[PDB]
Amino acid sequence: ELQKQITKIQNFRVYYRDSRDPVWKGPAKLLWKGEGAVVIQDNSDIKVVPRRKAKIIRDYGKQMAG
Amino acid sequence: ELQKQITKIQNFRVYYRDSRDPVWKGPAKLLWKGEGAVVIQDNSDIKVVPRRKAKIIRDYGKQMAG
Amino acid sequence: NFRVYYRDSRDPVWKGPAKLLWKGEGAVVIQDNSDIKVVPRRKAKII
Amino acid sequence: NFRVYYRDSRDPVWKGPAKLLWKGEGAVVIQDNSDIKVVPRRKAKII
Amino acid sequence: FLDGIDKAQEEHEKYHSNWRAMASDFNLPPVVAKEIVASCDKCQLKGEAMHGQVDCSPGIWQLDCTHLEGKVILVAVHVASGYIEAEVIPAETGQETAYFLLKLAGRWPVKTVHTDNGSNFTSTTVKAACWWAGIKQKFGIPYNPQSQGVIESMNKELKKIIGQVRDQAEHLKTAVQMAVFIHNFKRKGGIGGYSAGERIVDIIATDIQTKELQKQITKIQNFRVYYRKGPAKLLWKGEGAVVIQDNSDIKVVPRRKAKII
Amino acid sequence: LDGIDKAQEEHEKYHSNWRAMASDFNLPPVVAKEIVASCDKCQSPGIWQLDCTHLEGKVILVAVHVASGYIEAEVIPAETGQETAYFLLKLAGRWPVKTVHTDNGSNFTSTTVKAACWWAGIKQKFGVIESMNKELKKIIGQVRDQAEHLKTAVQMAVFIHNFKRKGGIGGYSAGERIVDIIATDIQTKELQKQITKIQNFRVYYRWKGPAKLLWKGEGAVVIQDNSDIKVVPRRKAKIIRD
Amino acid sequence: FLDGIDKAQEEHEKYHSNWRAMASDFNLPPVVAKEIVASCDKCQLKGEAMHGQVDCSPGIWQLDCTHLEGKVILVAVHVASGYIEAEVIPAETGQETAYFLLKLAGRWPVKTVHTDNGSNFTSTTVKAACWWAGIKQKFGIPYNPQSQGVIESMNKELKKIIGQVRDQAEHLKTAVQMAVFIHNFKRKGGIGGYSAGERIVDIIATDIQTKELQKQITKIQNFRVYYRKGPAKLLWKGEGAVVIQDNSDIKVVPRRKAKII
Amino acid sequence: LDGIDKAQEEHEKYHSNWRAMASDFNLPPVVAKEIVASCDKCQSPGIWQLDCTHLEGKVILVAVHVASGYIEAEVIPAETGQETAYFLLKLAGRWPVKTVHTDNGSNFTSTTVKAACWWAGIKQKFGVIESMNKELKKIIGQVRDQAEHLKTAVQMAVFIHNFKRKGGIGGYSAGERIVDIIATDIQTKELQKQITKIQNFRVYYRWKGPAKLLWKGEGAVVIQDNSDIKVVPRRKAKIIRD
DNA sequence: CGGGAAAATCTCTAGCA
DNA sequence: ACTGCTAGAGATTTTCCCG
DNA sequence: CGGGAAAATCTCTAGCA
DNA sequence: ACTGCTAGAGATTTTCCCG
Ligand SMILES: C[C@@H]1CCO[C@H]2Cn3cc(C(=O)NCc4ccc(F)cc4F)c(=O)c(O)c3C(=O)N12
Ligand SMILES: C[C@@H]1CCO[C@H]2Cn3cc(C(=O)NCc4ccc(F)cc4F)c(=O)c(O)c3C(=O)N12
Ligand SMILES: [Mg+2]
Ligand SMILES: [Zn+2]
Ligand SMILES: [Zn+2]
Repeated sequence: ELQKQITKIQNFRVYYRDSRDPVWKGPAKLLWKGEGAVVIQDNSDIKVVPRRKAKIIRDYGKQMAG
Repeated sequence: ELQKQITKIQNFRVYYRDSRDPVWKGPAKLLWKGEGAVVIQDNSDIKVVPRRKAKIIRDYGKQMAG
Repeated sequence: NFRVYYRDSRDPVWKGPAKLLWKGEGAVVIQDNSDIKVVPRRKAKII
Repeated sequence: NFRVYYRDSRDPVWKGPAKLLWKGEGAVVIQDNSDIKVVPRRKAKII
Repeated sequence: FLDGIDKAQEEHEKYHSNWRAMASDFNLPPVVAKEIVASCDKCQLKGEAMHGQVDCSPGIWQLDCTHLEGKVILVAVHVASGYIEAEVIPAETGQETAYFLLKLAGRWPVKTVHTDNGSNFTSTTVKAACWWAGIKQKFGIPYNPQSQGVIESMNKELKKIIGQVRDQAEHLKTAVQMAVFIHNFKRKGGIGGYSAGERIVDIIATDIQTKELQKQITKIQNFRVYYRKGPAKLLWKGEGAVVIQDNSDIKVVPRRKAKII
Repeated sequence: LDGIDKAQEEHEKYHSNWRAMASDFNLPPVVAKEIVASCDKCQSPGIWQLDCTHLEGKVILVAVHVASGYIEAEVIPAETGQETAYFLLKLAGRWPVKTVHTDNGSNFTSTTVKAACWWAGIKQKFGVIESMNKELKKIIGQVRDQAEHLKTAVQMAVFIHNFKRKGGIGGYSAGERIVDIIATDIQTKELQKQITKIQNFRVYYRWKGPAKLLWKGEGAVVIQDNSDIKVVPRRKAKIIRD
Repeated sequence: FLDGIDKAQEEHEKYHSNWRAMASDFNLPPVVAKEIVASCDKCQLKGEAMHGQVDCSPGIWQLDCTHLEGKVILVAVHVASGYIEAEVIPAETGQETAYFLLKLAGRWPVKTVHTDNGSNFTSTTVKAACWWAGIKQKFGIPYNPQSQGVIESMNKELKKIIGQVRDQAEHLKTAVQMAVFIHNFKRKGGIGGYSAGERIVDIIATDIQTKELQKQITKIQNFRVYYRKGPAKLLWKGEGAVVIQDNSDIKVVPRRKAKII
Repeated sequence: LDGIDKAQEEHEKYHSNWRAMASDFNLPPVVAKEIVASCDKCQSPGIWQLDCTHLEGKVILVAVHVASGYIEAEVIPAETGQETAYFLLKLAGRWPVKTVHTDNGSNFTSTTVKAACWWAGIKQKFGVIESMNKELKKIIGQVRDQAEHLKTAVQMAVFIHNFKRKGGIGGYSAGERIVDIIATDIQTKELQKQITKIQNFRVYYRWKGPAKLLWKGEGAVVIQDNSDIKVVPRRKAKIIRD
């Protein structure tokens, strides 16, 4: 039940940006989505990223490669 | 004689630039000046720098500090 | 209290100082002689 | 042999291909239909 | 420095020397010279060297009117994906901008439109078109196209494509539609190797799927967490770290000094 | 890797599609595709439909995504080939349009529409369009008073149909349905691309005869030999291109 | 790929898809898609992303004419130091540009002047003024102010200073001279913490001193070096490395495999 | 550090200036300055001169650097205060001008020239100018035929005087001389700045009484106590500000 | 050797029009 | 065969200064 | 584990007008 | 209370592939 939902929400990749870095950071792992903030995991680090700074996808290219 | 001249020519500082780096590199030590190329020593490294890329000075602020 | 010197709109003359009312990321809201303006942070200095 | 596509002077239309005659650091000399031109390397592509 | 400072202000009142010059000529600490320069109104002539970051929410669209061959092309873009919509219109008028906006809001979920302060976008007819479609209007700081960087950059790619296909169409509207097609479905790259159409499909599909999944997770996973405080609502747990929402404030705490009830 | 046999058994029992198997057992989609393709007892999203409606003396030109009910419509000044080709080129630029169904009318069999189909890569072939016509006219009749012209009414109607009326098994609107179906098509195209890439590779493991390649993992290499899928270590198999 | 390539050129001839799109849609290696894009003339629309580097020899000066309050200000700059000279002139004419150039060449050692292709700089009267003073003329690539970056940047600092002191002068020529003074002697910073005047003095004084010193060193130190070749002329030795000039080609060799005679 | 005693002996023998001592023995210039300042038996570049010459009916206004013979001259339309102040402000912007000598003429004692001197920071005081007048007129008479106006001739004359005629002990031209003298002045100003900075610091070493600070090295601290200069390790002395 | 403060270096932007 | 740069504002790293 | 080649990442620029 | 960005070209670092 719940565990399948959690490992499904964690399959989505997140590209984000910090408040002073113009470059987009690589695909993170979505842990929690909210109305104004998303909780991600980039390289064994948990960051909180506002909704206006994040692009969440799923990469269908990758879901099909592995 | 000659040694005094050589350690005098080595007291001049050289700011230079590489063919693809827009930032000026710190003060090197002038070893040899020529019509088109200057021979310098930056951080225990000997580089050859064209005359059009180098700004040789002496820093009178420093000659007087030490 | 902060003094703000800014460059408002299609005008090369810098104006100020103005009161700082809100500092955001990229833009700031100020008050210059009972006139509220929004100026990006590229076009303002805060002291 | 190299093909050069360039942007000569106050003109947004790109021209080319032209023969490469001299590649310097920052600028290049080409030949486009018996016309010798000097174009910076920001305004040229060499293949 | 009382003698050195008084001479520095007197020299600055004439030449407006920077802090370095007044520190070298009057034997001043850098803080004192910087203070003297900072109190001069005539020397505050430069802003800070950064850039802002535009909104890239999934519902954010940027619109702008661009000109080509004497015709007006109204261009829209989905900021999160780069998917563009465009249309040649006879006049920069609130009527046809509202028509374009209603078409766009009918084809895609548009939550907020970001535009500059052109007369056509600030018109009372667009306001009614945004109000009926439930769209929120976010106008930029006047005379700052950087606030519309996504669409302004899209005004350049679209024009660049049109010139590539301008000789395959008699009219400019046909070339504009060809360029929209080419950008949206024949140019790959970006944050997924996608094209603009594939990418936009990914953003909305992901938005709905994640909203539903998180709704289910919050419906099932119902815990309260005490750390160091009040019963913060649990958001996520695992890998020796806990993420919670205490009074509408998301913070990350380690598994230690945190109990889940 | 370890659940290939469980997947094979579940398919021989329930005849499940590869998507569930890749989701339930955590298998690369290629392997599940080969599971469903190994049994002979186990064997649309680019299809738009075009028609023209008349209302209040102007010609409305409607486009319907059959799989989703999503409607693209706008009022055109004349029932001519110019405007039909313009509409269809617009649509092909917005969504991936692969084949359009028409009623062999004069404006649909012109040379301009055919050239627009050739350029956009659309196939032309000459009852959902009628029901969607009826529903769109119903909604226009509802919402007409809220506008002065008819084009604006039509667009408000298209917005209402696409995003405000919901139904079906899950209660989704036409916009969500179209997004979902196009995303599934993207998944299918990517999977086909990857299968086509791997199909030109032969694997020699432990040496044994050549075998078809399925997956190239970080700790294993999945191969199909004699209609049987086996797992071998990367160091125990050499992959060549043919 | 013979079937995959032939369809890719046919699709590129219509949409001009980039290499990524043609690699994903037709199963092509990146090199093949890049080759197909590279053979299309209509797709070569972008130059390479770098910048050149202007000449900064001690004898290099950059000149340019700038406008302010309807008057013409002829500005010069010493590239190596940033020391500027300026003058309000009634007209952009080769006569007064030649006058300014002769004044400049009389006050400082000017070996080469770099200018854009304005009519006043390309005039036959300036050519005579440069020929008499022994100055070499280096014109930039037309319509590329980046080739004059030093002076163009100096056109901005000079204008910025004038506005700071414009209310201390009735006429604009007085303000221009005040700005020249302020830039040259009241603004410190750069490659020595200097001002522009101090820095320029350092460059010419260093040039003469180093020329004399190296003349003496070459007069005394006279050796020939064999390495790995011919008798290369010795330039410098020490710290386990030897610098020599073999047939007008300076190269650095280690002390090993090198003998000094 | 080690040659302070050798420097002191060489000065008590030959009365050498601090520059040679800092060059010959490799001493920080402050220490050599204190050596030359410790003996009581051992005890210009901003000085321009201004005059007006008449030739062919126009007024030439000449400026001479006394220390170097470097000439700044140009033809002005009228012998007025406006133009004199403009010329002097120009000169003050080009070179560091600290005091100007004049012949108390009407155009030199105006209010405009005085205000220009006040703004530029120049001191006003009311036979080298006459000899330079004669030489400049000589050169103008040589070179007049090569020009049509007189201003151009004057400028060519100034160029020839400043860079083509050489003389003196070393055979240098006026331009090289001015550069050298201004560089020596820059050296002197920097040394004075550093001495003024260090003079407000007191050192307690080994504790002994306070001493004047001279140098703050990377391996030593040089101090002067009771008119005697001693070297102490950095860890063996504490520096405080007074 | 250890923090804190001050200095030096780094990064980045407008305007030159 | 010729060529972006300069100075200031804020951030971040280095160096020094006394323990 | 060791090179080489190919892929991925990084850096940087015009144009949007 | 709001906000530069995008895609391409060349350079440099990573990853993989067979020994
Ligand atoms: C009359 C409306 C309202 C009032 O302002 C004007 C002027 N303007 C100017 C540009 C322009 O030159 N952009 C280049 C650019 C520069 C910097 C940046 F960050 C982004 C950029 F796109 C436009 O594109 C544009 O649409 C307008 C416009 O619409 N208006
Ligand atoms: C008629 C002459 C000869 C033919 O060309 C024109 C046009 N032009 C244009 C600029 C200008 O817009 N500079 C801004 C800028 C942009 C980029 C850069 F790298 C450097 C920069 F300074 C000038 O300053 C200038 O002097 C001229 C000029 O003199 N002419
Ligand atoms: Mg110019
Ligand atoms: Zn000031
Ligand atoms: Zn092409």
